[PDB]
Amino acid sequence: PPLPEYGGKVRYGLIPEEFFQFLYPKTGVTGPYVLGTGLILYALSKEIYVISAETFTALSVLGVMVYGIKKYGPFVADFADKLNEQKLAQLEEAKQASIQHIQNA
Amino acid sequence: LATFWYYAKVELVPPTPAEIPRAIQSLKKIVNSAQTGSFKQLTVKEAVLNGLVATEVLMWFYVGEIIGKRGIIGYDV
Amino acid sequence: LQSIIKNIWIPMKPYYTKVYQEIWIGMGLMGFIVYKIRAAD
Amino acid sequence: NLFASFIAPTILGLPAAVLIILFPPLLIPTSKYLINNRLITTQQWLIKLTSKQMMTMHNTKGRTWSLMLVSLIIFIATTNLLGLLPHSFTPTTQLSMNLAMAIPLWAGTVIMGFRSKIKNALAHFLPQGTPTPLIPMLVIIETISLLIQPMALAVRLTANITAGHLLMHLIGSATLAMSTINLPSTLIIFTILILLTILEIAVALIQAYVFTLLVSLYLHDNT
Amino acid sequence: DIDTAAKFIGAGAATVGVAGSGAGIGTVFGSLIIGYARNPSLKQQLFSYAILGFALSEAMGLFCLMVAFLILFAM
Amino acid sequence: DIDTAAKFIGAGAATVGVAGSGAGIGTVFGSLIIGYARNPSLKQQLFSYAILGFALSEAMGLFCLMVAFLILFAM
Amino acid sequence: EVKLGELPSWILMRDFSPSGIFGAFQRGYYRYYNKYINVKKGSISGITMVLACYVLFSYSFSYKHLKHERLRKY
Amino acid sequence: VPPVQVSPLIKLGRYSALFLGVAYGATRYNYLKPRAEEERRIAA
Amino acid sequence: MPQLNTTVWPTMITPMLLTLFLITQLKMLNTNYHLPPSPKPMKMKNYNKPW
Repeated sequence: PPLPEYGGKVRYGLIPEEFFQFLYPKTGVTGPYVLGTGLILYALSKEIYVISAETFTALSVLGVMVYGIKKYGPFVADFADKLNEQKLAQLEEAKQASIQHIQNA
Repeated sequence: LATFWYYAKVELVPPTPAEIPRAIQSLKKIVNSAQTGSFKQLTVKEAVLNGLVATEVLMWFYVGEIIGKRGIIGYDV
Repeated sequence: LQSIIKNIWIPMKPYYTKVYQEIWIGMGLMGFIVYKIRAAD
Repeated sequence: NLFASFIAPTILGLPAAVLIILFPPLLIPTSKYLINNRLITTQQWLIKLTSKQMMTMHNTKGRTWSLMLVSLIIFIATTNLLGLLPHSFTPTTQLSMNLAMAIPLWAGTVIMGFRSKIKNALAHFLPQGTPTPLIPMLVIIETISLLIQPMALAVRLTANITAGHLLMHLIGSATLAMSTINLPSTLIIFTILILLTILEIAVALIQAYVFTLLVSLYLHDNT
Repeated sequence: DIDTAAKFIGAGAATVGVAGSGAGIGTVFGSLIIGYARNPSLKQQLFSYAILGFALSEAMGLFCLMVAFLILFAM
Repeated sequence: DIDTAAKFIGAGAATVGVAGSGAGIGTVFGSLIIGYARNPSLKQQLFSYAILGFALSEAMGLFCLMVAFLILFAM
Repeated sequence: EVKLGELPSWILMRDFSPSGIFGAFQRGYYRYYNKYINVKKGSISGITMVLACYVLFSYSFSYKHLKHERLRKY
Repeated sequence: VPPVQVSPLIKLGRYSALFLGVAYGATRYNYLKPRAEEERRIAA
Repeated sequence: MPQLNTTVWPTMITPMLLTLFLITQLKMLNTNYHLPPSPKPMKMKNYNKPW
């Protein structure tokens, strides 16, 4: 069976567009944003997310990962795509050759 | 960048004096819905969505008290 | 009792039976070591 | 208060180390297709490359362990690279798991060299080109050497993750301590932390590959 | 007490022993630089022997380090 | 007491002596890299001499280590 | 399914077997897989989202060690 | 980006619960502040 | 060191035994690299005729 041509329309690599479209009718476009900022401020205000060393090691690893993606991402993307295209073309030039074989026989 | 303030000034304003009549009338509406028992006739979707908007405005209360204390994490004292 | 032997044991038979014999001897040694360690506490 | 990140985890009174240890495989999906998604494309390329690297140097009796060695390197590398996420319990930092990954494989390959290979195996206990006058305790060295092979293996990992992790942790502390004193000093400590994190990625991958390669060498010497 | 004091001293002394692994790794990768600039077509075998030597160097270094942590936090 | 304290100190000091084996192994395998990049057709004899040198280096290192464990846990 | 039922009757109709819970988990796995990963020309998110939920789980069981460090007292 | 603006339920609940929030927030602030300050004095 | 609380060792060992000797190896055994298609256009030995 074939495979769909795309994934799931995620935003900021963390949130799928389904959530934005799901909150838009009853909060508008800034609704998800205001909900997120309010939840953030309540989380780090009532000390349910303790700011500690882990906060800064997390900021480090997240900066590293976002830069790693935004730099070496398209390269890996088109590399996987080229792997696929090479395999496909090799198989097709492997079909043609056997057709030619049988016709020559 | 600039559409941030566009959205702020276009949706999230304090109610204009001409609106809190509409606000009081719609609060009359919803607590009338409470007095009748119409809330029980509400299904999953807008129930959880009203819960979400309540969470949002409660976050707004917490933001209000943090701007009260002029500090964010706990009390500066 | 089914599928546990159809997707879990028939592909691993050539390894669990013939290739990983001394691996199991080593696992016995390791178990004895761990028993003696946790015992001496 | 400091080794907390290595304390055996639990949630709601349940031993959540189980869900942690069994998760890395869930990151390697498989398929019967021929032209599949980008993820499995790249993962199969990487496994193909790793197999070519590890197993080329073996005869067939060694190459029988191809599945074992490639699964070993894949498991260890995914575990280590999952360790770098914040507030995450890295199960390789435990001495238990590493001893259990080390003693079985090494003991297995030594006994495999002992079942077959028996004259060969008892002879490699001695470098033959050695002159006579102290051939004897020379093999004492070797024998002792041999029995230190497994422990070393386990140890060789348990630290270079554990230490590494602690290491980053402390600079976190440090920058947090300087978060309220001198902003540029905070910035440069943060930069040290960034370079450190990069080094930690690299050393996770290297330690996985190294554990694998050393088990591989013991194999090749005992087949 | 005297025991915690001597444990601190012994941990410092034990950790001194990483210096050898630091220098050994330095030598391994310096040699690797040289051997690469000498025949830049055995890169994979050179790098394999590199990882192997580094692994043994780190084996000794971590022996020292765990001894520090054994006498310090365990004994 | 004073005796356990000095045993900890002496164990740390004794374990310092692994640094030499760490550096010696580093040198052995760095040389091996070089000698391989120099004549990549004696691989088996080069590697045999490699194991031999590593074995003697580890002989000294384990001497030091056992002395640590002898004065610490036995004497 | 849920999101169309609004009665407790449903929870009394759904199985609670060992086989049942395993089947539910497996169906969930395959749904997520076929939705976000198993599509050609896919994107990275299908991985980072699993990573983020992993971080959340490992945080919440690493919380009892963090409440002993709260910056304030109230 | 085109305006896809708020609903009426938004205007009502959002606005009046908003000022409820910020007002009762100032109240909560300087209810929790005076005991906090006598305790900061009682730090000794 | 918490690594030495030797009452929590089994719960660290056994799930590793599973995920390393069973689950990862099954995840690999389903990864197979088919040999490349070698369509030899030259496979024809019929014969001459009896003459």
